[PDB]
Amino acid sequence: LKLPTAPLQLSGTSAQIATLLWQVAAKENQLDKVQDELYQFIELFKQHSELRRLATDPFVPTLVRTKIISSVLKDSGASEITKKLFEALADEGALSALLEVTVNYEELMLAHKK
Amino acid sequence: ADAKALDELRKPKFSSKYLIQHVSQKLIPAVKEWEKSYQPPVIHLGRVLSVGDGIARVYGLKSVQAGELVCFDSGVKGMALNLQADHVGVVVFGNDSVIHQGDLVYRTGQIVNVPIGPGTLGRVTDGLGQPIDGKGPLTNVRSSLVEVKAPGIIARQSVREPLFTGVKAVDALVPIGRGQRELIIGDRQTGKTAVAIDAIIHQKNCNEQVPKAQRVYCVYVAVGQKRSTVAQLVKLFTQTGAMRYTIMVSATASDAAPLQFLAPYSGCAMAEYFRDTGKHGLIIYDDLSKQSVAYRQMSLLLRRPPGREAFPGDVFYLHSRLLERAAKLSKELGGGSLTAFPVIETQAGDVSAYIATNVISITDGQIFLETELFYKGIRPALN
Amino acid sequence: KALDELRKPKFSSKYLIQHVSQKLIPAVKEWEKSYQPPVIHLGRVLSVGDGIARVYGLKSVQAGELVCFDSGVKGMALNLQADHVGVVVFGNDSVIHQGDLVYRTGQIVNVPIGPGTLGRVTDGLGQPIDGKGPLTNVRSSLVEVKAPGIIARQSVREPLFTGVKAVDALVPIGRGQRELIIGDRQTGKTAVAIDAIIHQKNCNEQVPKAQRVYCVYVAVGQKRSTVAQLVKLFTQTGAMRYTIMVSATASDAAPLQFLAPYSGCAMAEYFRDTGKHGLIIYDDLSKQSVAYRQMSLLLRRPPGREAFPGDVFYLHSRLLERAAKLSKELGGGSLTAFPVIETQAGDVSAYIATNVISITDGQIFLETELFYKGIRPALN
Amino acid sequence: PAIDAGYVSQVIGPVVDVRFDGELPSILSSLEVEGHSVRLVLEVAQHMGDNTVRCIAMDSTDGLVRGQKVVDTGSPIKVPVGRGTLGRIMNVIGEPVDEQGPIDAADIWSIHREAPEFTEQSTEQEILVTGIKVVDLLAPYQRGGKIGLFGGAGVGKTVLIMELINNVAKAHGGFSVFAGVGERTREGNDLYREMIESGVIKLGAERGNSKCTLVYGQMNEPPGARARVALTGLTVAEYFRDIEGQDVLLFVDNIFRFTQANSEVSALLGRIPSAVGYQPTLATDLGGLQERITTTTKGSITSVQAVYVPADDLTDPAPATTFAHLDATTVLSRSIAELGIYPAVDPLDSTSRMLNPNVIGAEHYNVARGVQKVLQDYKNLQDIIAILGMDELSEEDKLTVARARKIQRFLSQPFQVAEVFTGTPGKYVDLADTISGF
Ligand SMILES: Nc1ncnc2c1ncn2[C@@H]1O[C@H](COP(=O)(O)OP(=O)(O)OP(=O)(O)O)[C@@H](O)[C@H]1O
Ligand SMILES: Nc1ncnc2c1ncn2[C@@H]1O[C@H](COP(=O)(O)OP(=O)(O)OP(=O)(O)O)[C@@H](O)[C@H]1O
Ligand SMILES: Nc1ncnc2c1ncn2[C@@H]1O[C@H](COP(=O)(O)OP(=O)(O)O)[C@@H](O)[C@H]1O
Ligand SMILES: [Mg+2]
Ligand SMILES: [Mg+2]
Ligand SMILES: [Mg+2]
Repeated sequence: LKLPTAPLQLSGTSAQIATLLWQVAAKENQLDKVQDELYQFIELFKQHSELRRLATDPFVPTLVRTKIISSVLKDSGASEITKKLFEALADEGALSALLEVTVNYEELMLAHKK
Repeated sequence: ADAKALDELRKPKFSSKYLIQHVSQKLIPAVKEWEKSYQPPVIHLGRVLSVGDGIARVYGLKSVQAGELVCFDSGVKGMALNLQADHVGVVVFGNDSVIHQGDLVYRTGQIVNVPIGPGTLGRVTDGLGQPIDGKGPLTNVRSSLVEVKAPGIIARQSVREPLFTGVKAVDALVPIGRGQRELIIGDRQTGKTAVAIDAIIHQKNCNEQVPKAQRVYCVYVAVGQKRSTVAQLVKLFTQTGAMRYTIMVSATASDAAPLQFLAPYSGCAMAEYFRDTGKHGLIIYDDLSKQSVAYRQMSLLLRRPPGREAFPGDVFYLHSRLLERAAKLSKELGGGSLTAFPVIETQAGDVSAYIATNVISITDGQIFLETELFYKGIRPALN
Repeated sequence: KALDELRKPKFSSKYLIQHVSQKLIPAVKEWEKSYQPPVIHLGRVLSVGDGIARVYGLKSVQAGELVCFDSGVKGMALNLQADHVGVVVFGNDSVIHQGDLVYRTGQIVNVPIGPGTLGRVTDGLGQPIDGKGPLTNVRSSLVEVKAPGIIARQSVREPLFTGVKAVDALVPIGRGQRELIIGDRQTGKTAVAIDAIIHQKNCNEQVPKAQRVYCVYVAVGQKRSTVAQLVKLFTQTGAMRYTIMVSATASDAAPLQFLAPYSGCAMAEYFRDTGKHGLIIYDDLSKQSVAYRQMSLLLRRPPGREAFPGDVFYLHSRLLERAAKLSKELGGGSLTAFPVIETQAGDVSAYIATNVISITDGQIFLETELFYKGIRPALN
Repeated sequence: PAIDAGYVSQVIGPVVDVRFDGELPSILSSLEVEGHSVRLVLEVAQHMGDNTVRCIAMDSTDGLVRGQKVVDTGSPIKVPVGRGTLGRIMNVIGEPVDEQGPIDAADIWSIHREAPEFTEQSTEQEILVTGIKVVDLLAPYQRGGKIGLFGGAGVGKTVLIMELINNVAKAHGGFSVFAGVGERTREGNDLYREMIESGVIKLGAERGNSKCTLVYGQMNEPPGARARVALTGLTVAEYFRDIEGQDVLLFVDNIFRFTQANSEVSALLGRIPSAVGYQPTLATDLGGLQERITTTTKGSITSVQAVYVPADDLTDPAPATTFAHLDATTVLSRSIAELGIYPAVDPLDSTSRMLNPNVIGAEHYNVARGVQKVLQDYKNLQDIIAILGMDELSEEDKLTVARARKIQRFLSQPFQVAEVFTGTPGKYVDLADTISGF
């Protein structure tokens, strides 16, 4: 329950998600391992029109969206923090918040190197 | 959080590719496992996000115009009113129980229009143009928009011709003109429909006596009234012969709120045919204070912010752009006229109500019907 | 251009960070070691303020269920929402913090009913405040009971004597009736009510036990001093043997003043359902509508006439339809209501006044002009 | 098994949202919740998106958990209709609440019907004499028309509608349907016992000779039940009108409670409120209700609806909307009742479409207009008489005041249903006696 302090305070509902992501990535020494995963998922939304359909189309059900996101990341060589984050953002249709969670994570990260 | 690093993220900076080549060949076999749960995507058609209380929020419909007729897949028509960034707010011309989430919405290409012409002369019509008298579809008629701008300064001329109403209190003290908007205002059951009806009956009595160009074609718009009253009025106009010159537009209380909102514009568009073709028209908007109530409901369910007595802010423009279409045109436009008789019901004689003061400020004349003059034997109860 | 659709996110679930934090802290390999947030029968407070606590979790809570905060103050699950539970606090909300644990009790909001309630002063939730220990010979029943139907009732036959000469002659009141006592402030409404209670004590010693009347006095929004003086009156007249007193005073929270008529009505519905006869007095039922208006405006519900909620008629019709005369196949018991409505300057055409007039069977109009001309009771 | 089964998403009072993952029900379709303490019927009101409907519960929602299985019935609320409903009491969802067994249904009809079309309107202005002097004189009731009894909580629109039941429904040859919407349960039990005693409701084997159906949604019910019980009463009346071809009577006590229940559920449906606090859809809901009550070509309904004005305010939007739906309003007043005049009908505020010289004859019409003229001339003198006394009036005006104080006592009348608490026997007055007296 003891979480490391973020280097700077930030805004609400898309910056505190990135603050929590930084707080749980600094506990696993896993900051630069999930930052490039954020950038990779940005490139994945750039690539496929069927993966950014899960972020913008409001007619896909939340069951179908969570089952695409969970059955696409079958450990994927990836961090478990990223997989437990994106199935959490897929449970609300909040996948469009990734492109600002990346901004606030960049802000925390370049504040992490002073 | 600002847009400059948010646009810098459009440039790729991933520096590793141990998920990109893994899930890109894993995405399409995952999506194909759920393709019967996917609905097909939509761009120029529409799809209902949410429907309720006569409002459909429609996803898609990329190239709809504001105020455009749309048609749902269940056959019921609509009207794209507020075009927001992620959805279109569509009011439903009918009962919205046949609309579901995920129903396809089809853009019809037309702004809302009614059939105008001599074929409407004698029919009982709904607020959208379809005949409800059970005498078949409309023949010898053409489609015209319900949002025609009123004729300007150079198109009009001065109101000179009388258009008598047959009520000698009116024709002696409050003399109407043939292109004049005259408001009949009073409490409930003070004789406003009686004055408008006797005006229509007197146009029937005068149309069989004048040479073909001072003849007056009445249009009665029944907004929010019950259907028994409209049927009794059709029986009256047929048993006196006034239905040969009268059109009746009837959006009753059972109809949807956009139908009652749109029925004075339908009646004005049907009556503008006679004004634009050199003839002389008479339009009665009975219960304009019910068309304002239908507009209030329609705009409150579109989540527009309410104002005085929870009316929209633009409820003045609603009646001003309707009543300004009653004009007397110039000789180069035919010389035809259209005279309006809007009706407003007041509450306990309160003339200082919102819709009452707006329509008093819009129209030319006033006909006040007091309920204490009515019970003193003075019929019509002209104040 | 392909990422222009994602340059600003728009979503529901204002508590999105809670659902992300319930997935991200078990992604840490250290905190899968029984560091779980309890969310089935427990819950964390998200927000608390103006008598409404918003509670995350509680995924198995029922609507209308009495929940219990970790401070000891109880609550009521009113709005079950998709991502939280709107809990209405039954006490001072200053002892509730963000992150407090909310436990559900497993039961809809209940009060103790039975023969152990007689003689006891009670708050609006069931726990005694007279300092005579807990309620012993008692059992819990719901405060929100649907009223008995049409077959369950019979016509009112038997008389409930108030003991007031102006009442028992001119406006006679039967067992199972609802009689509104309406009038201005200091016109003698409480005097008629307590004369009814004292007279039920006086007649209870001369009738058989199947014809006795057991009284409930609900004091909503009164001073605690006047409730204490009234308890001393009912003790020194011997009337406390048949009387329960529910007391949600002016210092108590407005949910307690809202719920105290229903608590007292359940305590009297025990006597109605067990074949005996009950008499309940809702003293200043206008103050219950004021407390409910407070709860509704703090819940941001759209107000109607005189800023009252739309269901302020339903608030009193729920309460007063439970005063009935039961049929012979339901024990034959009865419950008689005496709701009290205070008017301003004798305006009985007010909203809550005309609501309770169109609910109750008759009225006792107490005029303010006759009360100062010495005519007491000032029955119009 | 998972198909056609949604689960409760959120419970907001009488408003329940149900998430259907497979396929969504239609609007107005009825649902049923599995595992409740009672039979909890929901009626779908909105599609909210995200595979979620928003429903209105017909019973209380206390005890609902946000995972409860909800079964789509595939249909709206269907109630038993027919001659087997005669002599039975039924609630909003058609269940028999009279403990006389199940209702022998001739058919089950949806309670949501479209209003009869314009070609199926019957325009026959025929008088219906009630035996009440002020009603038969100043605002006569149509034989197949809609009648309103506007009142202000204690002025006597239940005593008046009971006297209309006593006077009209006995002389009638068809079936009566009493719809109790949001009134007292004691009043429903009293009407049931009086109708059993007077013989218009028979129990047991002779139930087919009963001439009245009671549909009761009284004020102990949640606002979902009071919002749709008028529709159940309309369905039972519309089966007798349409299929049976009968002439029906339909007495609806407090049609205001339909509007009030819709305004109660409307705050939790997430709408912006209209004027003084009602729903934005007041006029269209009231219109969709009241346009189903129509004398058609295949049957007639004589509807007498009590309307309640909320704080003696006739300018309140819910009675002011009701005023445009009725053929004959009988506005009862508080001040006329405080004078001791019963029935407390305002003579200068009650109107009818039957008060026309070509339908009721010129003698009756001239008498009614003369009585209204004398009463209006007295109401014009109400301020001079108060602040100066009658001694300063003219000699022609003192005669007006004397004749008006005579005709406003003469409009009052004892009732056969009021004789139990007043002592005086009731008086039925023929129409010619009223015209000859006035
Ligand atoms: N000139 C007249 N002479 C006699 N009676 C009249 C006259 N004008 C109207 N009335 C009577 O007044 C009553 C009300 O008439 P009308 O329907 O025209 O008023 P209204 O204001 O349209 O009523 P509402 O507000 O209900 O629509 C009618 O019953 C009619 O018979
Ligand atoms: N019948 C009576 N004879 C003499 N005095 C009386 C009588 N009834 C009441 N009083 C006195 O008049 C006052 C009325 O107080 P009471 O509590 O009865 O009125 P109330 O309407 O409940 O006022 P409030 O609502 O403000 O408490 C009391 O002080 C009481 O002593
Ligand atoms: N015709 C009448 N004769 C005598 N008393 C009446 C009459 N009408 C009404 N009242 C009195 O007025 C009150 C009206 O009650 P009710 O009929 O329930 O009207 P409402 O439903 O408007 O409250 C009754 O208590 C009764 O005493
Ligand atoms: Mg009219
Ligand atoms: Mg008191
Ligand atoms: Mg009543």
